[PDB]
Amino acid sequence: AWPEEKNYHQPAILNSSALRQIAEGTSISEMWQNDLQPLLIERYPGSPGSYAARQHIMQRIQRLQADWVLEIDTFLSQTPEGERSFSNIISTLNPTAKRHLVLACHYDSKYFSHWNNRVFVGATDSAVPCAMMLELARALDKKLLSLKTVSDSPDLSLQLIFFDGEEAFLHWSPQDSLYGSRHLAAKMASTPHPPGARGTSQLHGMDLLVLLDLIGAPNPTFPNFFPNSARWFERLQAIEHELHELGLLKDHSLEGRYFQNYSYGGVIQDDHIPFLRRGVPVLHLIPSPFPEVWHTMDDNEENLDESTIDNLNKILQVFVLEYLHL
Ligand SMILES: COc1ccc(NC(=S)NCCCn2ccnc2)cc1OC
Ligand SMILES: [Cl-]
Ligand SMILES: [Zn+2]
Repeated sequence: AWPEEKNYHQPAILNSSALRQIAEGTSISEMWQNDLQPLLIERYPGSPGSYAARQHIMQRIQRLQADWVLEIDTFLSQTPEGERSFSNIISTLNPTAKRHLVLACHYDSKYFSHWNNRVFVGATDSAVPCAMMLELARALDKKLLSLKTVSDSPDLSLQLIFFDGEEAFLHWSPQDSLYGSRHLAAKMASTPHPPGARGTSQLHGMDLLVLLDLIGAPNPTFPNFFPNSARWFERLQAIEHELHELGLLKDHSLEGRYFQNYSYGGVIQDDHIPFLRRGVPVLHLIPSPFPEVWHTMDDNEENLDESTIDNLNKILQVFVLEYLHL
């Protein structure tokens, strides 16, 4: 019955003083300089930047005190440009814990031939989501380090996934997109979890996949996409509302709130799809509408909004602590 524990799992909700501490514990300027700026480079698969992006994400995780276990899931696949190597980065606390909350984004940038003297760096898409995950790891390090301590009083921890090869090379289709995610979901589906078990796979182990994409533009609006994760999306609305009311958000009004009551009339393709189709519950933190700059050379650092990202960092960090009971 352990694979059903996720259906009954409740948050341990932070009080006001805890919320203030979380809000004070994250640094948007430190993220900007140390986590975000190095990723703002061309990083399509096999490019020098793909290698540098990968190294940057690993080193940043390595310096932290929490007991993160890193693994590079490297594979080859045919593409419209010929065979390419892809590498998902998986960073895991407590890898033998039966359950994990999983946060994810893609670290590859879409390939574009250079227009004027300009290159596409996918600032919202998804360098900012990567940086937010790294800042989350750093900001919560002391709290996460406590998961190293084994206790009677759930068998639940945290995993981060930075997918390679989310983007189409040429034209989005089932076969030219989601190379990293289709590979990893397939592997996890085939892999026993916990080790030695019968029946259960690493996908049963995924409580919830929180997939960040297209984050960093001002005034984003996120639909509540899926009934099976609606209660968790509702927690994000309430965290946002509470942080607002306590004066812990910046340049944020109730009218301009991010997390919306409405859903979306269509299906958005992204890295969650190969997990969702195999039954994993997904919280897809991608906005509708997409950033105005989407898939334009304008998806760049100048067009990011610092306050928005700092606000969303606070809300995500609170969510994660509440989910993990920390
Ligand atoms: C410009 O607005 C949109 C364009 C297309 C879609 N539909 C789909 S299926 N998009 C999949 C995007 C995959 N991806 C994510 C990041 N980089 C690429 C929805 C849009 O606004 C709701
Ligand atoms: Cl739209
Ligand atoms: Zn994209």
